[PDB]
Amino acid sequence: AEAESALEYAQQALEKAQLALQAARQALKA
Amino acid sequence: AEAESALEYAQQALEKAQLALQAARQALKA
Amino acid sequence: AEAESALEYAQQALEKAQLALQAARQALKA
Amino acid sequence: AEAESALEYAQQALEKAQLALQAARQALKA
Ligand SMILES: c12c3c4c5c1c1c6c7c2c2c8c3c3c9c4c4c%10c5c5c1c1c6c6c%11c7c2c2c7c8c3c3c8c9c4c4c9c%10c5c5c1c1c6c6c%11c2c2c7c3c3c8c4c4c9c5c1c1c6c2c3c41
Ligand SMILES: c12c3c4c5c1c1c6c7c2c2c8c3c3c9c4c4c%10c5c5c1c1c6c6c%11c7c2c2c7c8c3c3c8c9c4c4c9c%10c5c5c1c1c6c6c%11c2c2c7c3c3c8c4c4c9c5c1c1c6c2c3c41
Repeated sequence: AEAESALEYAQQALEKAQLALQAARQALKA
Repeated sequence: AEAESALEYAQQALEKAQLALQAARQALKA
Repeated sequence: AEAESALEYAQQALEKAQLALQAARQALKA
Repeated sequence: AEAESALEYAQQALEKAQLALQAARQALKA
């Protein structure tokens, strides 16, 4: 239901934040 | 540049995760 | 219970990520 | 420097949020 869908979406959103964060960390190392 | 865009995206992704989490939180107490 | 505690912790963790992200975004602007 | 430390902390915070979210996800299906 809504709660489950919300947590799945949240996890997906966090995954996207993480991959963008990794790109940014690499960019700073240069 | 890429680093700035990445952090902006990450912040937006986290905002999305937070609002879904708040929905889930309310659903639980419901 | 555990689910509620988990979501509260998760929200707190995300809040901490967000404030660190804001510091980083400011640092890049300089 | 500060920017690097901030992103490292943010990434660690998000990791923590994700593991709590996975616990919550399991609790729901339970
Ligand atoms: C990567 C960079 C590049 C690649 C990496 C991919 C992902 C992530 C990073 C990273 C940033 C990079 C670069 C940059 C390119 C490039 C590519 C690569 C892909 C990848 C995807 C993601 C992912 C995020 C990640 C951030 C992160 C930002 C970084 C930037 C730029 C920039 C730009 C490109 C471009 C493409 C495109 C891909 C697309 C993916 C996603 C998302 C999004 C993330 C963001 C965003 C930032 C931002 C932009 C664009 C842009 C968009 C788009 C795609 C999107 C999308 C997103 C963002 C866009 C935009
Ligand atoms: C701020 C910076 C500074 C202030 C801002 C505060 C918060 C956040 C940022 C930011 C980064 C900054 C600077 C830096 C100082 C400074 C201060 C300020 C405080 C604040 C707290 C948070 C918060 C995070 C934020 C990040 C972010 C990093 C940034 C860095 C350094 C650096 C450093 C200092 C120092 C203090 C200290 C405070 C403490 C808070 C938290 C957390 C943590 C966040 C992280 C971490 C990064 C990292 C370190 C330390 C360190 C620690 C500690 C405190 C901690 C803590 C954390 C991290 C430590 C560490």
